[PDB]
Amino acid sequence: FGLHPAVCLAIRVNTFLSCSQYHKMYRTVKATSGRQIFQPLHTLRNAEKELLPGFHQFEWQPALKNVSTSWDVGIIDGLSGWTVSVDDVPADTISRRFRYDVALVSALKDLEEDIMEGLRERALDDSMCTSGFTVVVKESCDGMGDVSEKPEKAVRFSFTIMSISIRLEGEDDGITIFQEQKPNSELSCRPLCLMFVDESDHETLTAILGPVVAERKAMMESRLIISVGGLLRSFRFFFRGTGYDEKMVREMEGLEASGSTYICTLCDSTRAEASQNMVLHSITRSHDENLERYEIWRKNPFSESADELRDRVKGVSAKPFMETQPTLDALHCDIGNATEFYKIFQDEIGEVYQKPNPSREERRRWRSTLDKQLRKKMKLKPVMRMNGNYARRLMTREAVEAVCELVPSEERREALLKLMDLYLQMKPVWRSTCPSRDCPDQLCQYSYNSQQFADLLSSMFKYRYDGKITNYLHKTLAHVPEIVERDGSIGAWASEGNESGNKLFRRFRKMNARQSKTFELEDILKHHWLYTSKYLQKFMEAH
Amino acid sequence: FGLHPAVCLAIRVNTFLSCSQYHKMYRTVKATSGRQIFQPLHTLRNAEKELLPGFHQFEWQPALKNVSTSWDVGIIDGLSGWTVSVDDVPADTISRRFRYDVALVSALKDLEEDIMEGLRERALDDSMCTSGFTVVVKESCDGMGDVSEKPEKAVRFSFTIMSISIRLEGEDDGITIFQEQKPNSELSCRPLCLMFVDESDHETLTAILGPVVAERKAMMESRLIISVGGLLRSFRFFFRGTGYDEKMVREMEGLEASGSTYICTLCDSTRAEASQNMVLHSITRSHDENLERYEIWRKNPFSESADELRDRVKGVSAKPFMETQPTLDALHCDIGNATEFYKIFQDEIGEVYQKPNPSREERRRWRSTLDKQLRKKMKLKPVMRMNGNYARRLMTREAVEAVCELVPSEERREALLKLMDLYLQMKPVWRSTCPSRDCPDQLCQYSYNSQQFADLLSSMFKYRYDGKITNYLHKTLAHVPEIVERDGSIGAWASEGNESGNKLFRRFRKMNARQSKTFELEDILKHHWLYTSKYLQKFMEAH
Amino acid sequence: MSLQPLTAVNCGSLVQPGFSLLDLEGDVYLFGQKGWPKRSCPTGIFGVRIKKGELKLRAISFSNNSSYLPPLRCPAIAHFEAQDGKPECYLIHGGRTPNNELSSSLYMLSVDSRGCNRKVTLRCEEKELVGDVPSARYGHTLSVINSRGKTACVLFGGRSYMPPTERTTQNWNSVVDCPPQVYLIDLEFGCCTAHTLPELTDGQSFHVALARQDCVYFLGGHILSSDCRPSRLIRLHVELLLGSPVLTCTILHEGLTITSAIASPIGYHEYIIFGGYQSETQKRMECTYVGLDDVGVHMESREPPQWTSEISHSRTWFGGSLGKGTALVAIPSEGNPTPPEAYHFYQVSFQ
Amino acid sequence: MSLQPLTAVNCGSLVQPGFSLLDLEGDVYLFGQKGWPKRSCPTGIFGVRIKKGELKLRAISFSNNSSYLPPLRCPAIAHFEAQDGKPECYLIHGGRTPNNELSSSLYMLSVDSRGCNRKVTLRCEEKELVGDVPSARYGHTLSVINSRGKTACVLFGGRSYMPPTERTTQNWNSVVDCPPQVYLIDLEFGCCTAHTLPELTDGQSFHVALARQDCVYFLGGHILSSDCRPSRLIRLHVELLLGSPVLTCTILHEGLTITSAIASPIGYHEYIIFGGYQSETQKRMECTYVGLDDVGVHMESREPPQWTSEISHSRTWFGGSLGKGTALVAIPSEGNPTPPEAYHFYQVSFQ
DNA sequence: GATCTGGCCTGTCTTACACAGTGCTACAGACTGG
DNA sequence: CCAGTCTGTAGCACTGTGTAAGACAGGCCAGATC
DNA sequence: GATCTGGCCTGTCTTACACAGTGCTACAGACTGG
DNA sequence: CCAGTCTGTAGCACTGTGTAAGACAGGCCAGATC
Ligand SMILES: [Ca+2]
Ligand SMILES: [Ca+2]
Ligand SMILES: [Ca+2]
Ligand SMILES: [Ca+2]
Ligand SMILES: [Zn+2]
Ligand SMILES: [Zn+2]
Repeated sequence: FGLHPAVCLAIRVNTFLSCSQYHKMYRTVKATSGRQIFQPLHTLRNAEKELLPGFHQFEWQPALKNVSTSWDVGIIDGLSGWTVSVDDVPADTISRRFRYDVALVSALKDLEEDIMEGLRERALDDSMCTSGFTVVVKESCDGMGDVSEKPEKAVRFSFTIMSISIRLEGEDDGITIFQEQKPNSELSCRPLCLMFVDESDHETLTAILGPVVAERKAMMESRLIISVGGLLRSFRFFFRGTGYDEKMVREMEGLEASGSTYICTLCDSTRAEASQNMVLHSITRSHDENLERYEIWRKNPFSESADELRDRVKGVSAKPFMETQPTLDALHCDIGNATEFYKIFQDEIGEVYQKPNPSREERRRWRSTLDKQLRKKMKLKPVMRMNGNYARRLMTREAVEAVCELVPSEERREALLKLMDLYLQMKPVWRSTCPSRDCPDQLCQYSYNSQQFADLLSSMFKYRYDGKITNYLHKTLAHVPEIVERDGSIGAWASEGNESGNKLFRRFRKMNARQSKTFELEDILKHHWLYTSKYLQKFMEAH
Repeated sequence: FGLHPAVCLAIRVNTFLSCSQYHKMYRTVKATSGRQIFQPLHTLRNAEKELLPGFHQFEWQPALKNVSTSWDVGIIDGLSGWTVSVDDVPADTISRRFRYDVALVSALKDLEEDIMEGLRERALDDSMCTSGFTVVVKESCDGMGDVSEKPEKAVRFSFTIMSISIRLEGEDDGITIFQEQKPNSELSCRPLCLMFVDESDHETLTAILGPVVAERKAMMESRLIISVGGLLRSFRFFFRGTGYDEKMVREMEGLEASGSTYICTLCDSTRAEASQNMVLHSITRSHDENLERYEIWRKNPFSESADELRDRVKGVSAKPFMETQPTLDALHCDIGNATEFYKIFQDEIGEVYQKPNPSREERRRWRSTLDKQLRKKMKLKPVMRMNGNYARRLMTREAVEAVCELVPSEERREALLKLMDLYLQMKPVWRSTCPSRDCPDQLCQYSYNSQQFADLLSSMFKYRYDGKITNYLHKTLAHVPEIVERDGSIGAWASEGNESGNKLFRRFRKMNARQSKTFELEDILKHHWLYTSKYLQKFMEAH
Repeated sequence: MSLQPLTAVNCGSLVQPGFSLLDLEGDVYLFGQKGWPKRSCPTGIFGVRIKKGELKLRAISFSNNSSYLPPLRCPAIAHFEAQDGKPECYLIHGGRTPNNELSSSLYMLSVDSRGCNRKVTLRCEEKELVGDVPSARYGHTLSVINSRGKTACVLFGGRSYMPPTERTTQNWNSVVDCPPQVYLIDLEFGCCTAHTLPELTDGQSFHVALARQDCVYFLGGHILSSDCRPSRLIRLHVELLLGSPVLTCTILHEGLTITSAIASPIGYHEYIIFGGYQSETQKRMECTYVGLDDVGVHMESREPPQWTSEISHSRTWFGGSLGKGTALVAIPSEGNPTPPEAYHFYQVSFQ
Repeated sequence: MSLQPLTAVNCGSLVQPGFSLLDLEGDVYLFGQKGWPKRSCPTGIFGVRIKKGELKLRAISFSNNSSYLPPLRCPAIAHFEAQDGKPECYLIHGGRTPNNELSSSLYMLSVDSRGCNRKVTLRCEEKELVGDVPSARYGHTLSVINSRGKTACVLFGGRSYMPPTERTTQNWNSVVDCPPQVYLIDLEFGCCTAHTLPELTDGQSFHVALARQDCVYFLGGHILSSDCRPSRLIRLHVELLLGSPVLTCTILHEGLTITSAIASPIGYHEYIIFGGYQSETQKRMECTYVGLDDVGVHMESREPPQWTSEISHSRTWFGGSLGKGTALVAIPSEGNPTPPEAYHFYQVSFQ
């Protein structure tokens, strides 16, 4: 059998194969055995041309806000036409990207297969499902450091279709047509913009991302018209932007960073007012009200002093410009909790509420004997930082009864036992893929579980939490049930997705670049987008 | 219809494909279309096991000199058992290699196809061609610098089967059974030893190469018994070692290096005695007499002074240890001649025999006006060294009449015209692949052409060649007819072959290493040997 | 006319190619830091001291009744000269924020109290502009004037983004010169009044201005439209014949073909011009001197100090006027390793 | 007992971990350069000067009647003490050439004339060895003796390559200790005589020796066979009761467990031992002192000077004895970049 | 009215960790022929 | 039904690369003082 | 008898050049249907 | 028999990487000298 040209494109991209190499091996297998097993080069590229964005004609109702209507543009030069005159801020920065709209329609046409399969399964009619569509889009931006070559930093903006549901025609609080099953695996994290800048400087980052932001702020208004399965249908869109680490969350949101005194990203509590009472707070922070607060800072309509207004406005000091859902990142989410139980135990080996002034060395003694201790029982070598593996293995009731062995009193043992027990009861409530289905039991108990945890910390270990509270802990104790109810999960929006993409990017720089930085980006982006299309994974079945 | 496993191995190696990548693409093409187009992994490696050295049982008549008879050893650790005891010279140096004999028999059994084809063509019988075989082996060693990775120098010893002829049973001055047609193309330059050392230091280089040298010195004595085409047959061997640049030729030969006063590697002439009379010399230098001369130096059996013995022995100062055919290298062979005609012209623009003392600047003036001149007519940008391309294009009668344009006198013009004419008459005599066939006309004239050239240099331009002669020029004017008659060609032994192989080695280190320097060299050597076997090129036909 | 290579002791990652230097009451103030105001300096304005070639920066504080300012990057500064009512002030409008948006909101900066111990207090009153407001833009120029006897401000020039009809997300960073309608800004109230003149052929950008005794002179600037930097010096004469601000103009013969210049006032009306860029590719290397009176500009070519080879062989460079013939210039340090304070500073002084 | 870090002014790529220092007539001579003799030094022997921590090397010349020597690497040196016939000499045999082959030919090195101007003349007479010849080997030891009253040489120890039967091109760099038959070399003529002793249990390697008044003491060395470095000090007493050189020996109690030692003579028979390596992995760091007389060795542990950090934390190191308590040691400089003179030198002296 | 130091805050370097690829290897698991 | 025989996949041994979590210092401000 | 300088010579840096790879592109050639 | 049409192969534009041919310099030695 001759082989499907799409399969050949996938087998060139899905395994990082070169282009010359592919041609040489194709000529080999051609000349050897009597058959055209792999399609030739030019026809493979031609067969690819409809997978990239910029091929499927579409319509928009109404016309978009300040967005040209052309539907065939490919890779736009990211500079967006900087007047190169060297008297202004330089036109140096190199970047390449698609247009948001066209990339989205390309991905949607890709997913046409699964949307039609879901319409078949749900047994919904076809002449009656042309309007009520609802697509959730999870975006994610990050900085990638030190591209490995002998052009150091980079930023990569990537979005992912999270869930598509139907609306026609009743109340339909939810009719899940397609819920992506691997929202973290980089196999589905579509790049949309690449920029050879550094994550830090707010100038060039905003200067290049601006157009994408305008696309976002224009697109949530109108609705989309796309011909799929022979029927032209209308789509809506929600943009639950989550894919940011805390630092970028603040930089986009305007608050100072990072070791601030306005810890929470959702409430308005400072260090103390949350340290004292932990688990009693409500979600307040919003994007629009953060704009409002920034206005109240800039105009200072009450003539208060510097620190006076800084307190009145809750640290808002810079005009935010990218609406971000302030959701906890379940990826780390525990290094703080882990090292905090670590400090609890390093202050349990020595009696800390009877010796509240250790030396530079007595804590060294207690941690070192704790380290040899947990090497004895749990076989955990000394580490520098609470990475994921050590965090998982240490935060166990086994190691808790192991740290019981060296603490003299027998009431502290039971206290830390109950603490670790409630904490393990409450961890998978947030790390689950969907606690609405995996384990809603601990979710319904999470409020009371967390309150007992807070009461135990405030009655037993408040020797340290008078006015001090580690950042992660506030969000993990106060808002978690609220967040889970607000979204439906926590782990199902981790930035880590785009994080796993990082490898791919640098890998694609080593084997498929042009290479000359005007074209190098363009080609890396093209190959990435090829590698992350549901179509060319459906052909790599590998049963 | 499945594919030949040998073809699949070739298509994994002949295009630098990885190992994981190959498996992934194989699983893809398997699961997609109904057939097993590429063999699986373990059976491919199993099918390869007979291509590497160390598979075909062979015999040696008689038993070799101090060489263990075992015939199945694979990749030997190169150090050959250095006593790791720290007090001695360190056992650090890392190297890997085959055994000379086993690698040779592997390559021969590879070439079994063409040897049987040649026995078919020449119409020779089969029951009467079991003894008289004659294999010529061209070896080549060199240093490769700065392996490019995130272990700086390296040395690579490679041999190549040059020509195999028959001996049964008459006089048979030559019965060419197989004459390799690309004796320089890296596609046939088989690596045999690799060492992570530096080219310079004689110590470790000799320390590791020693065993190979002892092998070769033992191998020219006996004969080889190998079963090919069902018949077991006996082979002889000649080793025309040529693959060395001048510097290594000296280091192995013992003479000082490099800008010595004993220029020639064949005669005994110094700068002067060859400068006065150029083209009247006879090839003298030999390996055994160089050993003898080194003995005469060491014992100093005539109590002569330092310089007096240094003159009596013709620069022999170090015990040579690797018999090397003293052959001209056709690769550069002209950069000296090129820059020498360049100096001729830079001293013709000025009148040099009337102004034998130019300034630091007058020569700058003359070269610069010559450069603008040849930019006007021959379109040759100023360069800093006489590379290959500039040497080809400049050494032309056109550029010679172009340099006529600025020289005032009209007799010097005709002199340099005849000079360049004879030089072009004599260049392809040596750069040919086989002047016995390509152009023997100029070969029969080469003695007379060279003498006219020498007479013209001594009558016209001897203002510079009183006692000065560029190294290359002596070998190009004195022994070229002698050399061509000695071997049959000049270009057909250029080291450049292994030189091209260099750009392979780095490549293999970048995509196929293990990598950890114990196994890294093993893997690189294995893949190189796979890539240079006539068998797996016969399968990459590519008509 | 001499240079001394300075050094960045600390606080060096805080100067960007577009910035401003406010010269008033001794010490000078840096304005327009890169990135939003940190916690170390909740205002953003810096104080800058120069001590034996060392360039130190200290954190200014603010008043209580004042507003807080976003660090505009390439705005138009105007020394509202010391006089009634509250001397002495700086008018700032409007530049573009560290998010690529523009102000359209002029600010009045003044000093309040001191010291006690080498300390200052500043205030930044947002002053509303009514009208007939001017559009937000960057690179234009403001300049104070005073005539019989009213004190007003003349504003002209400047690029902007495309007006929000064809502003497309493939041209969302292209710029075009604002329409040349000079604005007149009355400080109290902000009754801005725009006017036009048939001599305003095309609005230019980055064109240093000089106002004296109700007569103003605009020197050479940059123009994107014709892509030429014209040599036509411009003069304009305004007069508040209440209730009408009647304005006229005049082209003159010679106007230097330079853009992005650093003007240092030495005398009462003596201005030494270092100048940034002559052509669109090679920056200028020489200097200039300009007097002015009711006659006009008196040109001169003063002594061009020999710049180091490093500065002369660099593509771009910028800086500000320390005032009183002293001025600071800076070059992007091109080489490894990026410090990352990749801006080397030179202090340059007249005579 | 103090160290000074020296430096390589020039000619630094010419010292290799195996080398020798000939101490005679003031200045000392370096011997055993890496790589064959260049043109700059047609002999190979160098003269070494130490001047305010600087280590300079100059090119010695030779006689006319003498042979020319291949730069052996780790040979056995023997100070043929100043006496009849032609004082004072060095006996060198036999090491291994810069091609991995061995000499089996002893050389006598002597001085001829001087200066005129800070110049020397040397001679290297190849002295034939008849017999009963010794086998070529490296790391063994030669020493001079004088017994009633004949001056002879005792030679013992040493590794070699496998004898050329099982010498295979997979073992062509393996070594095995020579058979322990001590040799006696008569200097003229070379009527060498082999002898054995039933206390010569196993021939060792790199074992520093000390000969005095026709009685010799062999200290600890290395052995590959048992892979142990035994502590059994050896003594042996030879006597030429013509026409028979009758020899006996004796094991003694204490012999230091060190190999590759640097012995400096200070007194008439006082030898300070720096020592290279205690165990097969960690080199020794301390020092030792050894007197000797007709009683035997008198041991002592003198003051071990504090070494620097890098010399103590390095794997290997070597050197020679400058003579008169002065000695040179060197460490392979391990770090980026390789100079390529990657051997740092320290001068170390007693008292 | 003018000057120095402990507190602490934060921007800077560094180093333990995860983990990426790569060939080789061994186990389990599943086909297929008796 | 059962064994042999294949085959896919997981796991091992190894350095090299990014990361960012802590080491930290030092420098300004408040404090403590001249 | 002892000390410095042009000659030259060779070990060290450096920089013009060749070329490696990569994807994109255009022509030439060879098949294949009329 | 010839047009169309595909396909392979050559060539283009770009920077990174090794080489080694010359720049050189300085340092010793001979000479030139104190
Ligand atoms: Ca990241
Ligand atoms: Ca981050
Ligand atoms: Ca070479
Ligand atoms: Ca080479
Ligand atoms: Zn909160
Ligand atoms: Zn010759």
